[PDB]
Amino acid sequence: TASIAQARKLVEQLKMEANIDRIKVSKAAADLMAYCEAHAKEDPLLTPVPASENPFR
Amino acid sequence: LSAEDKAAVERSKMIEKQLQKDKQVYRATHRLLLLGADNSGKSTIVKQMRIYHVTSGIFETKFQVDKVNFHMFDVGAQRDERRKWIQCFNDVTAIIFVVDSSDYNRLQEALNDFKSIWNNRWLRTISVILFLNKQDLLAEKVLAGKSKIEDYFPEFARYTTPEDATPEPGEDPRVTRAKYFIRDEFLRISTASGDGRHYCYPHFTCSVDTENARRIFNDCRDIIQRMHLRQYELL
Amino acid sequence: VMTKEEQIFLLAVPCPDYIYDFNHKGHAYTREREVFDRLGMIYTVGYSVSLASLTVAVLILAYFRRLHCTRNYIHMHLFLSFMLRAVSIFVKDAVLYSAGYAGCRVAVTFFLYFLATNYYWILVEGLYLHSLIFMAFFSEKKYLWGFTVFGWGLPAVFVAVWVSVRATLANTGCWDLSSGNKKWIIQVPILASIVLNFILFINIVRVLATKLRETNTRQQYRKLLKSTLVLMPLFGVHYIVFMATPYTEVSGTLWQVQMHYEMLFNSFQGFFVAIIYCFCNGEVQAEIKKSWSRWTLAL
Amino acid sequence: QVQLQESGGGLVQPGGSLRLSCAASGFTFSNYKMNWVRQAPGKGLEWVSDISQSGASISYTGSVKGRFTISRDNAKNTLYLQMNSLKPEDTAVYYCARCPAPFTRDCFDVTSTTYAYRGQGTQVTVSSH
Amino acid sequence: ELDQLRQEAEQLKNQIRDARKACADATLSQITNNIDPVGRIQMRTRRTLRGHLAKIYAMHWGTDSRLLVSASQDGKLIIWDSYTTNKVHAIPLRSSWVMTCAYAPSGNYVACGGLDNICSIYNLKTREGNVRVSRELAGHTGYLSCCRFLDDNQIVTSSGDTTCALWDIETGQQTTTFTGHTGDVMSLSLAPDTRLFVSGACDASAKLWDVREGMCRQTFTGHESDINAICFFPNGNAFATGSDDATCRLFDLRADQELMTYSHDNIICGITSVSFSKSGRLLLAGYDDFNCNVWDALKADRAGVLAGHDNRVSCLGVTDDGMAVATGSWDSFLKIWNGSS
Amino acid sequence: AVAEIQLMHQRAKWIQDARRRAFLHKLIAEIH
Repeated sequence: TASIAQARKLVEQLKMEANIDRIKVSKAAADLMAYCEAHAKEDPLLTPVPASENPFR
Repeated sequence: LSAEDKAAVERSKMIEKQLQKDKQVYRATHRLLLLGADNSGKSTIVKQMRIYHVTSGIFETKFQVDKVNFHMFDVGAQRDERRKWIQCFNDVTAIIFVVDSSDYNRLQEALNDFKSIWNNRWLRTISVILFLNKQDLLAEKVLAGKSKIEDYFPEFARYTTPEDATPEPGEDPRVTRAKYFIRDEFLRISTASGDGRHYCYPHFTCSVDTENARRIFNDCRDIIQRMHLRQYELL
Repeated sequence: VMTKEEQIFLLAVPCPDYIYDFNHKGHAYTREREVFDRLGMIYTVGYSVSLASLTVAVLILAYFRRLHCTRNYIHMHLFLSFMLRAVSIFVKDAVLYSAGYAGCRVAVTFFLYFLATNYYWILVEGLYLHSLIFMAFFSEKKYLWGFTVFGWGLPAVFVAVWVSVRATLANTGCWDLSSGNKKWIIQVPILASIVLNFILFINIVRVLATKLRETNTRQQYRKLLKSTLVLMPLFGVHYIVFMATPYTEVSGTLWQVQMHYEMLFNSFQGFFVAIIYCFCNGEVQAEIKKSWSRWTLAL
Repeated sequence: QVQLQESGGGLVQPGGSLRLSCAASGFTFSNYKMNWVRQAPGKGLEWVSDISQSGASISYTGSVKGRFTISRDNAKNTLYLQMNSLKPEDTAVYYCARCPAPFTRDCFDVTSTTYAYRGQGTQVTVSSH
Repeated sequence: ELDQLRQEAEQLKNQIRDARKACADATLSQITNNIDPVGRIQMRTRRTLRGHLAKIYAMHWGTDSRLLVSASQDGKLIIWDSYTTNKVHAIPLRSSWVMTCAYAPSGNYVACGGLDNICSIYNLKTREGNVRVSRELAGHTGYLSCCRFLDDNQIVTSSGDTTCALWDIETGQQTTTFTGHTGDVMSLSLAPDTRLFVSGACDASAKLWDVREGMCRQTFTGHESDINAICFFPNGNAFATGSDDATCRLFDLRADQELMTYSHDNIICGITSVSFSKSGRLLLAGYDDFNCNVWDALKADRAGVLAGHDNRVSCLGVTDDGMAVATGSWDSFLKIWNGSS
Repeated sequence: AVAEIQLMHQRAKWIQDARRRAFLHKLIAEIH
């Protein structure tokens, strides 16, 4: 059967996934907040666009 | 109006008339979903309806009965997990669920599948046509007497033949009792929930009988009529 | 008959001498009102209530675009026919009450035409309901133009024929007065139509039986009775109750009760139909609830 | 991660009593419907019994009806299965399966051979020695 | 042998969980409490698309945010002009049961697929102006659930056979195969640079894959039920997943952990389609309660509700410039929603 | 017989008869 090969492949995948550098969640959250704030003024859904510029009239 | 805008408008009008013709064709044609186990005689029914005419993924068969077109769809190549793609068939006219009545061991699996498809969230308003196939095999198995349904289903010991039964004149009473026990076992599950929004049509199929498609025809007709009776709140 | 027993009775005139009464010597130089007024008030109030309910129902149905369908289109046509019938009856009452004027004939013709169209649309409702089972199921379902033509042009054609016959034959002032059997030209079709509709009703009931016993218990009979009750106003069943009664004198017992029954049931038929098919309907109530919820959330 | 661990099994004499326990973590136990599946040697998966969220509706298959009792404890977040009057034909591996969707009355792929919302299961061998 | 491998896998899973716990110091909601709340959001239906005969299953926006492609179970693929509501093309489909559709970035090709397991791509810029079947892709052993174009000659498709494929249009054969899922793969989202794509399967799992290399990078199992929809954050370092558990979850590729959870007691039905806005500040998710909810991506609060669909919302798409949001539903009506001042 | 048509015909017939009856009564009151 292929159960042994599948298990070995899963073990290898877990081993290769384990050896990765993980950034702290606080830094990633801060970066995401900065990205959202930087592009906040460019979001028509967040900031409504006047009908003069909006083509969906 | 601009010339380009006028050309766009006339092209849209042509597309609209093409869509109207397609809608007229579509409304006159009904769609059916075939379901059943591997050991069931679904392939025989499909072959009969194809020959009489009256990777791949899905198989489509077109047959015309009484100047009415029907498109029947069968699962060709899909995995055992059916919890997702079944939602694609929430608007079909009917679901023909074929059950092999000769395999007592796999009868519980058929009952579980029927209960799962009957209580599905997106299949609440879809009627299911029930075909108890392999009637001859079931009759031969009952007449043999080697295996009894009592061991598989203890409730068969206390079961009694319904008064409204209509057995074949040259049919053994034991076969009639067993087939009506299976029919009532399916009917109890069907009537356990549903509130009358969808209906079940249990029919006995010999997998070679020609009437089956006609039966579906009649069944579908009834469904449509019932649909109309649900538009006027008559049911 | 009419005011002609004085103009042509100049022979300032001695006694006729050929009449047993009116002694030859010398020379010639409440309850019905009460019942008429009561019937008039009853049917006027009923038609006003029916018109208000039907126009409210029409506005509600037209507001929601999702409800637009062939069944609702036929219901809208029936409601419009009822409203036109009520308006024509009100106009006729205003004009005739409280000599060959054009307005008299125009009002009479409009009233008769709108009544005929209302009866024909009542027939068309049952025709479409019966077609949905036998004709439509498993066959093209849309027949809106055909039913519309049958319910409008044919009543118009027969009304025009009756008007032409009246103008050619007698044309005696106002057309309210009946002259011979000419009135049957209007009475013979419409009543027959009702009979046909009644037959359809029976057939519908038969269908309403044959399916229920298939799906099964006294709840089956309860649902059948409810369906019959909600379908009775649509098919105009109450018409056949007193259709068989011929013309009767005003000072009578059968005539008075027949008139009361008609002026009550026909007046309340529109109100009952509006309530059944626009207030108790599940789809209409659900759509109204959704619209109200969206309006409250938006506000 | 949604996971279920099963305990109890081994060799059991016919006609005896056995208790199977299941501990599920990674999801709300009170929200999903629970099922028991068996895999016999040389045979495919077959549905055995199921219990709803509140335990009001509990159903069993006809093979073991009146013999196995399935219950749940939401406070301790566990599932219990009492088996009595065992038979040699019951020798199989038991899996505990979870309903694929919450707040639904239908189980579609519980008996599927590739279903992911199930535990590893435990072997129970009803043999006489 | 098998027991030792299972124990080793469990130990590796425990080590990964310990690493995730160690790298997690503060919750996302803890540090987002000092930002200004978005507040209530109200959007009106600017346009309504009518003409389809069956339920709408999927839709995709074009690059110019002017033409969109809509797929319905009636066997017709309709191109809609969002401005003038005029129909551009009505492609007849050989297979009526179509579950997904895609629009090429160049606008020259349109893809579709479904229960037939065949990816059909049509050319919209033919010499005679008549739409014809440009290419048919075969090889999947399951229903095609989602397809997305990468360029004029490459496409990435996902099917129910727990396998994703990379197809070359010129050759018509698979070039890269992605495997590792246990449940049916529902949807995938392409990164802005078209280098990585994350796909969710029906096992409460979402896996990130590299198109050029062809192996999994990160696996997230924070959900409890089958994940139906997935969207990619504009920055390309995060994504969101919606599942049947009435809960959306935000995951970060670099943090390798869930960022925020979007759920409420009043909502208990499944989630069908999710998408982000242009800036990612708002997450729009369609539910089975015949509407959609717009959640604040940072404070995990229900910013707004979009209602007006008579059936469940199946597909939700946001234009590249964020002008409007197109929501398709099973009632055969596609509605365009936008805000105004 | 249609109810509305029969009612209007009877009312018109009564009006025509009653105007004549009132004329006859007012003409014969002076005589007798």
